[PDB]
Amino acid sequence: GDKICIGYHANNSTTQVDTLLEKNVTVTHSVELLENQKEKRFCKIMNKAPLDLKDCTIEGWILGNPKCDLLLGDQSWSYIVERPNAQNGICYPGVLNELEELKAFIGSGERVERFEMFPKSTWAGVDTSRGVTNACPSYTIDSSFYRNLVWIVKTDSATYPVIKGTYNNTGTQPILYFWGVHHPLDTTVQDNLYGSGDKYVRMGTESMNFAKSPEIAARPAVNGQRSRIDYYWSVLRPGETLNVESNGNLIAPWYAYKFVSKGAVFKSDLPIENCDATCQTITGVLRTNKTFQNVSPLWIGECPKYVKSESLRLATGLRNVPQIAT
Amino acid sequence: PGDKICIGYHANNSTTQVDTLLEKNVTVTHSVELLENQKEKRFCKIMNKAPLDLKDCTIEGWILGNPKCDLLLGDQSWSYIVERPNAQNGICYPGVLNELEELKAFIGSGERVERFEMFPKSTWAGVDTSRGVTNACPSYTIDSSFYRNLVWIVKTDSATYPVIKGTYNNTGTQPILYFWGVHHPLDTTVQDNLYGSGDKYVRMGTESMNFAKSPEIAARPAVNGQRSRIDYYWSVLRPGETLNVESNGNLIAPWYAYKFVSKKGAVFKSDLPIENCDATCQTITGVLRTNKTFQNVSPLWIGECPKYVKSESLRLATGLRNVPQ
Amino acid sequence: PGDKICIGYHANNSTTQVDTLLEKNVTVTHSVELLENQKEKRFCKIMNKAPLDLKDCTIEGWILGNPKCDLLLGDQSWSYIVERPNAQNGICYPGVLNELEELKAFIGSGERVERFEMFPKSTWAGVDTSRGVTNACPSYTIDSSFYRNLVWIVKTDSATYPVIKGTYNNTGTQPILYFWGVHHPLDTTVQDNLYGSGDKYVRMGTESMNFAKSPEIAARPAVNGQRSRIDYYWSVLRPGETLNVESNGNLIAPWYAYKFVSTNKKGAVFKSDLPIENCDATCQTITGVLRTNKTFQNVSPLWIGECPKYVKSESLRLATGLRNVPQIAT
Amino acid sequence: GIFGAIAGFIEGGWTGMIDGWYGYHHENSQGSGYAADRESTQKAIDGITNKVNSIINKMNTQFEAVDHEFSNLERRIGNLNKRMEDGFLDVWTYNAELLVLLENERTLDLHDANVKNLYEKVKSQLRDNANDLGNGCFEFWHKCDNECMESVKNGTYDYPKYQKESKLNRQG
Amino acid sequence: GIFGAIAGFIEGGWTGMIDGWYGYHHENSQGSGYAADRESTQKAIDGITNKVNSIINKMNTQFEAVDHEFSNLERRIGNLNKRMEDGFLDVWTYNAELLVLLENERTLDLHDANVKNLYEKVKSQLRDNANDLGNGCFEFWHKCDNECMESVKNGTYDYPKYQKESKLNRQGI
Amino acid sequence: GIFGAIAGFIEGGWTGMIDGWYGYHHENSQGSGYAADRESTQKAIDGITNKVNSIINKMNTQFEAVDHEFSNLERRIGNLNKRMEDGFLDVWTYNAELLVLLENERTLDLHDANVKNLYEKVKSQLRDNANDLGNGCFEFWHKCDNECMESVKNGTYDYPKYQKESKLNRQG
Ligand SMILES: *[C@@H]1O[C@H](CO)[C@@H](O)[C@H](O)[C@H]1NC(C)=O
Ligand SMILES: *[C@@H]1O[C@H](CO)[C@@H](O)[C@H](O)[C@H]1NC(C)=O
Ligand SMILES: *[C@@H]1O[C@H](CO)[C@@H](O)[C@H](O)[C@H]1NC(C)=O
Ligand SMILES: *[C@@H]1O[C@H](CO)[C@@H](O)[C@H](O)[C@H]1NC(C)=O
Ligand SMILES: *[C@@H]1O[C@H](CO)[C@@H](O)[C@H](O)[C@H]1NC(C)=O
Ligand SMILES: *[C@@H]1O[C@H](CO)[C@@H](O)[C@H](O)[C@H]1NC(C)=O
Repeated sequence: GDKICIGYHANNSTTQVDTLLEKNVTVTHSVELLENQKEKRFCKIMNKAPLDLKDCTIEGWILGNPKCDLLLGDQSWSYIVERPNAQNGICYPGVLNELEELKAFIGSGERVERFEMFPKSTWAGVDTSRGVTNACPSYTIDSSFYRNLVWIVKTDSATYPVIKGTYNNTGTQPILYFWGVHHPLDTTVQDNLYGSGDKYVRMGTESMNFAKSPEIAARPAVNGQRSRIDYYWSVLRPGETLNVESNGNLIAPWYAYKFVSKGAVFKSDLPIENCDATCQTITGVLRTNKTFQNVSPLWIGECPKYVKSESLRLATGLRNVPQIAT
Repeated sequence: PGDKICIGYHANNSTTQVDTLLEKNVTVTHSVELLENQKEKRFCKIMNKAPLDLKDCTIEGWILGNPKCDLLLGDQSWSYIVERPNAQNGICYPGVLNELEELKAFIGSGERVERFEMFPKSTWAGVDTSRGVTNACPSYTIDSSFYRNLVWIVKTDSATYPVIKGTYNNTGTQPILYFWGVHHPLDTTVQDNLYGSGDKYVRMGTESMNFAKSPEIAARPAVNGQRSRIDYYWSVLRPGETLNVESNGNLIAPWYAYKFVSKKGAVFKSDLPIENCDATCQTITGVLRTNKTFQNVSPLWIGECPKYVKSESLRLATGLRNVPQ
Repeated sequence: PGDKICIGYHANNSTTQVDTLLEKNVTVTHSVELLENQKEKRFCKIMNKAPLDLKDCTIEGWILGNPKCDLLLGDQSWSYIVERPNAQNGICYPGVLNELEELKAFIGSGERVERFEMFPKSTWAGVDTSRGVTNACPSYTIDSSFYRNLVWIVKTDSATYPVIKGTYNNTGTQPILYFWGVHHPLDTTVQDNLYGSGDKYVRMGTESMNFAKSPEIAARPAVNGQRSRIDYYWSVLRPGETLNVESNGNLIAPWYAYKFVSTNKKGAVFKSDLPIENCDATCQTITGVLRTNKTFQNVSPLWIGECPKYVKSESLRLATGLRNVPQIAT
Repeated sequence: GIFGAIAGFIEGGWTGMIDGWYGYHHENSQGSGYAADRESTQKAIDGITNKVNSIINKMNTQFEAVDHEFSNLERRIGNLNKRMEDGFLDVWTYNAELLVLLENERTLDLHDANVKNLYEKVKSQLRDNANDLGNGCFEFWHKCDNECMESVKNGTYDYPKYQKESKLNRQG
Repeated sequence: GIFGAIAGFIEGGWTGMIDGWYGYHHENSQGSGYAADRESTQKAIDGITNKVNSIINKMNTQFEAVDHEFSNLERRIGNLNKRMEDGFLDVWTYNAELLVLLENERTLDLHDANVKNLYEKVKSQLRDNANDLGNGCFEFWHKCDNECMESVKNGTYDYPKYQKESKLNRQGI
Repeated sequence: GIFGAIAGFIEGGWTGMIDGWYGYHHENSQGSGYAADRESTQKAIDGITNKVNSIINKMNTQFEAVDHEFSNLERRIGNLNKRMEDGFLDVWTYNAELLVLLENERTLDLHDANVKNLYEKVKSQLRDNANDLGNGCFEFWHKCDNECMESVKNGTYDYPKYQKESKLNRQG
């Protein structure tokens, strides 16, 4: 007799999903929600190139190490790429104070504008020309210094007089600047370089105060130096003013950055290439419509949520039970 | 023609909808909204206890005893603090209040302060205590005053500035929040005129705390007519602890401090009115008076409040799909 | 009568209940409890490795070498550290051990320390290394002693405290955890007596580290009969680095220090007065051992080893069976 | 509907049935009307109420943001705090919004299930003394008094009592 | 299957029915065929699509990890950042994985119910005019037209019209 | 129950049916007994077991609190730590507690469904060769011996074989 039957769809699909009740259930249609695939390169984000620090670290770039001259000047970045093996950083041994906080502030940025904050003329009756060192060669000159600092020394006759400088931040933009205090190994170097007696470096703005004096002792040789430098950084707010006063040991600010302020610093070996990305992770570009990714937690741009998940496949179709054909 | 009994389900004039994973905008007979999106734009009492209105003063202005912040002077009890955003009177003599954010954090966690005289001016011997005023810290009635909680000590009209000393033994049950400072003149002229000649120090100590500062003389940009600075300091003298103060000059001495008594503290930076009004959940942007279990007004509150979420609605179906005729 | 076949379900004597979104106290035939709430109120070995019991000493008293702590004196290997809440022997000469939370955290990281003489007393020339004891720091056998890991250098009869210098060089593979100090006298008098006259300094440095400090002389509230204080300091001399010590006076010198083995395992410090026994554990919370197969636990959030997830719940019982509707007998 | 009754084989609801969720409509010589099944309606109210209160109860913890201040040398922990707070905000927002979508879908299926089981409860009483039409309705093969109807609703309907009368008309 | 139809009392799917999820197979003197039920199929599609979109939308928030460095005196905050980031990662990994297991279970159930409800929709119309073979199939006790098959499918089936033919057939047997 | 079988149209469980979750109770001239339906109970055991293991597996990461100390100038980060740790504690407590309430409701429903599907299965085999007594019980209109019973349980019942006998008895 005549038959009417009620039934459901089947197909050749072998794709499976898991269930709380059951695992490896083959279903007619399904959607994978997670992306496990990436291009292993750095690309432009918002059609803006990343900044490759190359053989320089952040310290090396921003303090102006002489072997980092390729970096010198204005820079605009979607993000910063710091090569892990970069060997040009702090050439003259010492500590860059609040280094992590500086690295975070530079990361918050998108642009820097390099300008001469204190011309060498500012400091009077002291020697501008001399401050150089074998610990900081460029690729051409065996003895050089940071581009953004001046190692001031007493003039050929004694004595090192009080030196003063001021800068007023007329501008819209915050200024990021650096300075140092020289700690000689010896009373001999101290006296040679600077006139006698107690020495100080003092600096101030409306919100900030700084005072330090040299600590004289020999430290283990680093790049041929038993002496040290204490490096410091600060941000001069728009409408703020900076006063610098010293009688000895000042490694002066010379050049500074007008700073324009989410950003990332990626420490990676991956190549920057002539490509665009909308999602960039530390291990590579994601070019996907997926909801979830298992590539990396660290990224820039619009990226899917990171999870440890291998797959996240949602059944949309029903259980696939196609007819066996022999 | 035959008699009938039918099975069926309720329907009503409802137009209130819910979303499910399978369908949006399903009209449903009965429902319950779980999220609260309304607030009273004001501050009220919490636990029948009023908030502290700092008015025209900041927290610094209030606890250092800025002369223009005299309305608050003496004891305070509060369910929470309200700092007006444009408050003008804080640190009047330029300089840095060290560990500021950590002080702001400690205060917030208190219920009450009792102001008392920790070191009477007689404590310091050989020096002038009557002259330490400045045109940077006026009151409303004189142009040159100073913080009520500190004494700016100076050279008696004849040299020198002697070693001064004082101690306070905290015999009570309550921690003492107190302040001091170190003056940093713009000159050796101001330095010599105000203090002795020679190397000055300010040394303070307790059973668990050590402090030592010396003057750092230089000229800083003018703020409130001052190119000198003060470095201000705070600390907390625990019950049973003694404070030894010893200095050579440049000490801005503690004068009045606070017996301090400490739940959840709150410093709201807002400009809303404190009205004559009671509440159970106070939010930085308003009172929530509600039984709902979620709210979208603010993540910052004091009291028993609903949990904050970014949602706009959280309506559970309780009835069924509405399909009326 | 007529022949019956009935469709139905299991029931049993089970009185165990579960909750659901729709209903509470539903009795079911079968269920699993997923939360653990039993512990052994003691401390056991973690990876077959005994914890360090500091006993009457604190962490400070331990690694500075409080003379009442010589029971802990040698090399130590541990799976975690137990510090008794009312340990009396720590810093006996009053003063601050600077960056202490970060030291307590670094010590927690370690699994083992080898004590060794880092700076022989001979290192310091023209100064007395034999007079630095106080009655603030007795051993259990002498009323005046000092930390076994620091030398309180005092001057000789000659009015001068000479510049003293010391080098140590880490040619080994392990970081060295080492301590030193600066002495602050209540007196310019005591200052003069113990050291030279004139400006005094303590400066120390490595390839990655600088330190300079001078005395801050003042009378402070008496603690252990001392109104004077000491600033203790600690640091970690990385493998391949070199420590240079220069001083004018007021130096409490490194003497013994520790080669420090860091640890792959998560490391802990338990402030607790629970006992320690020759037992073995796989999961150790601060309030007890867990010995369980369960997925959840309510004993503690603080643990070392492999523990269930901590939750506030009293119980997490999943129904595996169905509603239990057993027949009523009378 | 997922149990197929609500907006399914019973195409619409009853604005007329005012006092219950789940119901009977009858027609006979005496008249016609609506009457709630109090027992299943109440059992559903109990269940839904308990669900609503379980949800409220489990959501009765709060994450507290603190407007602590951070200095110009504290960008890192300042930002740590921000990412942390927004992190928990994002988790609780997800928990609530998803829970509401899920639960709404399921609660509607509960109502559907209840209607369907009421229908089946009647069907299995009436058996062949009545005809199951398409639509949750049963057309009696006999005369069904208001007692008859009340007894169908009570679960005390007497099938033999009408068995012969209905066999006749079912044949006739 | 929880509603018992899919891979249940109806043992298998139809590769032949390519235009829908749920459907009818018919045989008549005129012919035989597979035809999907448009309404139930489309409703299922709208619902499942909505489910996927809702899940996607609820999940399009991101927790962002940071590149921040920590000094040798910052072990505790560094570790705090690490435990915080790992913690959010574990929460989200759990949320997605569990939500996928749960929803896959419920989705398969929804398909099973829709199949079951079509089968019942047919069984109530046919009554004793047809005999239930297994596997969700009905054998008419009467000749059933194409027009008649359409009537069963679109809910218009006329039981009285075929009642005499059907009864005569059912018990001639 | 939501499917209406458990504590529904079948009022009670059987303590006698020791070997399974779902099953049959039979009575005939040869004897009376309880037998579990093996295939359905085993599939339910598999499903419930996978559920328990899935939940256990998903729940197999732990947040770790830590024993770090904070100085008295460290109130903000100490509190940050505390809110962070408590925040995760509240989120995991919520996940576990909510998950257990929801899964407990669903697992009871699944058992209810298996019982209703078992009953529906037998009901469809039997057709009108049997009479529905209440409570999930069929009374045969014909003699059903043990092979006949087994036949029903298996899915192999022969309706034509007994149809004349059951029809004649139905007439009587
Ligand atoms: C619907 O019902 C509520 C209560 O019956 C009534 O308040 C409201 O006015 C009604 N809606 C309309 C049509 O205005
Ligand atoms: C402080 O006072 C208490 C009693 O009031 C006394 O026992 C203690 O010695 C005092 N502390 C000091 C060091 O002055
Ligand atoms: C559950 O019910 C029992 C009584 O049946 C009662 O004692 C208990 O408080 C209830 N509690 C919980 C944990 O739901
Ligand atoms: C420390 O020891 C190594 C190994 O001999 C030596 O190379 C290095 O020079 C020493 N450090 C210094 C700077 O002397
Ligand atoms: C139940 O139905 C009977 C008629 O069969 C009626 O007389 C009786 O009052 C009803 N019981 C209830 C509780 O309504
Ligand atoms: C539904 O079925 C009836 C019988 O086949 C038919 O006449 C009618 O046109 C159908 N609906 C349409 C127009 O598709």
